[PDB]
Amino acid sequence: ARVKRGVIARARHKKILKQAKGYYGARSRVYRVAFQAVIKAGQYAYRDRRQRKRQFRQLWIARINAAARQNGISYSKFINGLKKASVEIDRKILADIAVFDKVAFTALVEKAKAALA
Amino acid sequence: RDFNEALVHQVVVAYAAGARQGTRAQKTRAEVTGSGKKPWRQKGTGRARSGSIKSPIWRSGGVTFAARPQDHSQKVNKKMYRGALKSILSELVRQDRLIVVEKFSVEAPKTKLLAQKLKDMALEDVLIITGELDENLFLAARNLHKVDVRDATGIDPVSLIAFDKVVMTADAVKQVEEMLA
Amino acid sequence: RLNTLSPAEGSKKAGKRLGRGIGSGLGKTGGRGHKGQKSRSGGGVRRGFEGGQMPLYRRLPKFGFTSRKAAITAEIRLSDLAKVEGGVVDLNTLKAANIIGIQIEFAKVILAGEVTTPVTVRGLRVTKGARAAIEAAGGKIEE
Amino acid sequence: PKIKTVRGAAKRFKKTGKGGFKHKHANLRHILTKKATKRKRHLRPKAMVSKGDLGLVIACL
RNA sequence: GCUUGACUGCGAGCGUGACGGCGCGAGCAGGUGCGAAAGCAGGUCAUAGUGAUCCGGUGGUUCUGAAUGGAAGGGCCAUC
RNA sequence: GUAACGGGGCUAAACCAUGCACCGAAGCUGCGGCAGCGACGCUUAUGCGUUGUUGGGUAGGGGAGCGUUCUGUAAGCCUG
RNA sequence: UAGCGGCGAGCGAACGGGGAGCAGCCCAGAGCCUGAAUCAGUGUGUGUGUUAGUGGAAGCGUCUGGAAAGGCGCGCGAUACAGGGUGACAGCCCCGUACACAAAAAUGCACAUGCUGUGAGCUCGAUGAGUAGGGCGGGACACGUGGUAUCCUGUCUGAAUAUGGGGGGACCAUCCUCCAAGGCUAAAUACUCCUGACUGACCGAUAGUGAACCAGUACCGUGAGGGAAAGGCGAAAAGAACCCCGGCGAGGGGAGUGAAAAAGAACCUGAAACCGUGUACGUACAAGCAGUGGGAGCACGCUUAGGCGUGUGACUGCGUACCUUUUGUAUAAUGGGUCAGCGACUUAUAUUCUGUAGCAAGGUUAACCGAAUAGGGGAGCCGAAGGGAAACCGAGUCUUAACU
Ligand SMILES: [Mg+2]
Ligand SMILES: [Mg+2]
Ligand SMILES: [Mg+2]
Ligand SMILES: [Mg+2]
Ligand SMILES: [Mg+2]
Ligand SMILES: [Mg+2]
Ligand SMILES: [Mg+2]
Ligand SMILES: [Mg+2]
Ligand SMILES: [Mg+2]
Ligand SMILES: [Mg+2]
Ligand SMILES: [Mg+2]
Ligand SMILES: [Mg+2]
Ligand SMILES: [Mg+2]
Ligand SMILES: [Mg+2]
Ligand SMILES: [Mg+2]
Ligand SMILES: [Mg+2]
Ligand SMILES: [Mg+2]
Ligand SMILES: [Mg+2]
Ligand SMILES: [Mg+2]
Ligand SMILES: [Mg+2]
Ligand SMILES: [Mg+2]
Ligand SMILES: [Mg+2]
Ligand SMILES: [Mg+2]
Ligand SMILES: [Mg+2]
Ligand SMILES: [Mg+2]
Ligand SMILES: [Mg+2]
Ligand SMILES: [Mg+2]
Ligand SMILES: [Mg+2]
Ligand SMILES: [Mg+2]
Ligand SMILES: [Mg+2]
Ligand SMILES: [Mg+2]
Ligand SMILES: [Mg+2]
Ligand SMILES: [Mg+2]
Ligand SMILES: [Mg+2]
Ligand SMILES: [Mg+2]
Ligand SMILES: [Mg+2]
Ligand SMILES: [Mg+2]
Ligand SMILES: [Mg+2]
Repeated sequence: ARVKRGVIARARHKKILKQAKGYYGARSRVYRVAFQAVIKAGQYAYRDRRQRKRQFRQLWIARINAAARQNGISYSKFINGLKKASVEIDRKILADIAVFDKVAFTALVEKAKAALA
Repeated sequence: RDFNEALVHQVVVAYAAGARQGTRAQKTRAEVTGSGKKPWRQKGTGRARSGSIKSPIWRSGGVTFAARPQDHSQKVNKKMYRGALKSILSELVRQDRLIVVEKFSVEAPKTKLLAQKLKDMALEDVLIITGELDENLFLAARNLHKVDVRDATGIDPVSLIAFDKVVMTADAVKQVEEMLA
Repeated sequence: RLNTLSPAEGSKKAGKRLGRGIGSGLGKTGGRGHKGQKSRSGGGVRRGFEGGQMPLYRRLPKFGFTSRKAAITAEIRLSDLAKVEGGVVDLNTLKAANIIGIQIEFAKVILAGEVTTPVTVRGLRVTKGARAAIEAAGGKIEE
Repeated sequence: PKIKTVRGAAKRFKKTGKGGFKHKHANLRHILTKKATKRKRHLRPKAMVSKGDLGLVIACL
């Protein structure tokens, strides 16, 4: 038997162009270019799902270091103070606290000082 | 005898392929009517390389591997065939889809009479088999789609499956059991 | 019941469809790899082509001959020798019991398998233990 | 179309019981006087086909 | 000085090459030479001194012999 | 076109030696999930409870699937 | 397989067997009785077929609908429920199909017959000469001159006549068979330019013939020759009367037919590339495979009214397309302007291996017959026993005078 290809080809092309809506020009309109940029978008997605963790951790560490130097201590001595005070609060929650409630962070700094000296 | 599903499957696929006939062909780049002229010179131009209009990559060319009239007839082993028929009738009995009577005929070539007899026997999509063949009985069920009337020699396992119940002449049962042995 | 059939599992094997996609493994080149005479349309060595090096079928001596007598001799076991229609063994009736064939002129009665019945044997060559076995059932050497 | 036979291989070979083939040694049609009787006595019988060559004999059959 | 072991048929086993092959070999049967004997000798102290197959030459032959007996030819052994 | 630290810039932010911290990857750990290979008992890999382990990959080898056209099931089913 | 062969690649029989069909005769000659079977020509009759044909059954109501064959309820026919058409899917509306019939006229064939020819049967004998062979050279026999039978002969030769000749794979003898140098022969075998009926796991307008359509046309070429593209309104033209703008146009807005005009003759469906129009958001101190991740603002859509959802993406970290060939590419190495369609490991017979099914020291038929996948048919192939080059032997065999 002879099999024609139009419906299934149109389905695959339409699926890739659906995944490539919002791209510039032939990136949105042309299969030979959109099929590249969707795969490259997959590459960059597979990379940046990792890189969110690095980027948010260095954001968190920046905010903790800022608030610790506001309360008169360094980030390094602060983390060492928490590890010697046996404190397992992570940098996400510490950043959120150091933004919202300053006084709780100040008390944590004072506990780290007392655990340090 | 117990049912050998893969054996019966192989036999009925072979029977259907035997029903299939080999009527197809297309044309190659030998058989597409045209010329052996190279369409344009090998070099000089910026077009593609070119050798013949007859190639399938070109429009209005041949098929890359054209078809031939091929026989789909498989080879069926006689013991495999007969064991499939033994198993298929045993499974008909186990499904309670087989009825045996002495006599089954009617002395007039009338589908009205045949349909009334099948109503009296409560039968809808059935298979008739005989000891020897009656003129009027075959004439009364040629025109009936859900009913085939055959001689006990001319049997097929596919129509032994396909029809909802099978009814058999007792002389036909004797001939079948002699014919299988 | 006709739409209820599947064959034995692992009987029908799927088959190889080459050059029809990456995920098959048979994508580009389809099991044939990159460049080479093997990577061509009907690119193929003949049988026993070892390059220009003289192959094993060609650097050895050829020897022997065919007898035109062994092809019209044959060999006969002991089990068969019972299907001779009655109990006589001849150039005929083995030819007619279809064990040796028409063009056969000479025959031997080699020991192979149990022999059961007394059998008169006429006009053959007979081996040692098989002669003693034919005599153990009750048969006799006879030209 | 039945398979054509490599007639040279059919002349130089014959099959044994367990699927091996037999062959005849080289160095036995001419120069023999500068050779040793020990060597020619080694060469005179027949032998079996080796390991890597069975494909290149069975393909010839 | 004496001599033909630069004899034949075999080979447990080993080595070295992808393969064809190449090489080492105690020991068995026969039958020789040397020594009184125990023993030694299957060429040179060793490692190079070489040529596959096909085709055809010569000698021998418990092989075959296209109806049969022979022969021509083919094979096997030795060799060119 | 500076152009011989990536740069700004540095007398320490450079160099030698010592200590304690900290950052830092898809490595390691924590959680949740998938599959393969075992190893286990009810039971027969139909599965279930763990537990060990593995899971970058071209040519290339193997195993399992989806989707399209046509034939039987189909004078049955869906459909103005 | 045996053989042929730079014994390389390749070519590849015969014997013998199993089947469809089977059928035998005349002249080189005179007598004897003489149409006594044959065929050839010419007609007649019968049968049967071709070239036109004839009859050919039985359904209504309701509902959706532009339209009924569909749905529901109740019937009828069937040696016809093969197929096609009729406003969607019909056994009962139409043509047909099963069945039953038909020829003034020319024919095909098969019988029997009548008319003309030839020749039946018996005796006696006649038995195909520049022919069979042979030398040279080539070709065919599966056989390349090989130790090479056998046929044919272009050149040169050149026997015997039943006590004779030919072949039996160089050749000789024995033996076996045959009677050449003249001719005829049905069938079973091979092919489809054309006609009828039927089948298709063949295609469905880039497929299938080159051609579904005014195709071997338009067009190229002096010529031989090459060689396309292009199907579909709707069920029925009811193909748009009439009014208006515009140039007595092209085109359009209304009316109107129609179930439908966004089915209006470029006409079913109407994708994508490409090109416009409207809305929302962003962009005019900011640089680079244009994304991805985070994320402010803006506009809509939801509510359990916390915000989950979409469109946009100020700013920021990271970040040099794909294929191929490559040791290696962002590479300034190749290929691609883009879309859509087509396009590349198939087929037949052999061999081997795996998986699976059957049977089992057995398995299995092929060609053929056949109410034709059944059943016969077991001619043949493979396997159970090998060894040796082979005669030959056999659970042994080969080497060797001989093995533990
Ligand atoms: Mg778009
Ligand atoms: Mg040409
Ligand atoms: Mg076309
Ligand atoms: Mg074509
Ligand atoms: Mg691969
Ligand atoms: Mg390539
Ligand atoms: Mg290479
Ligand atoms: Mg390669
Ligand atoms: Mg037989
Ligand atoms: Mg072996
Ligand atoms: Mg020799
Ligand atoms: Mg000789
Ligand atoms: Mg002869
Ligand atoms: Mg740390
Ligand atoms: Mg990490
Ligand atoms: Mg990890
Ligand atoms: Mg885990
Ligand atoms: Mg992997
Ligand atoms: Mg009529
Ligand atoms: Mg009618
Ligand atoms: Mg309609
Ligand atoms: Mg004559
Ligand atoms: Mg000649
Ligand atoms: Mg179309
Ligand atoms: Mg107008
Ligand atoms: Mg248009
Ligand atoms: Mg249209
Ligand atoms: Mg700005
Ligand atoms: Mg960048
Ligand atoms: Mg590609
Ligand atoms: Mg290149
Ligand atoms: Mg490479
Ligand atoms: Mg790079
Ligand atoms: Mg560039
Ligand atoms: Mg480039
Ligand atoms: Mg280019
Ligand atoms: Mg495309
Ligand atoms: Mg059969």
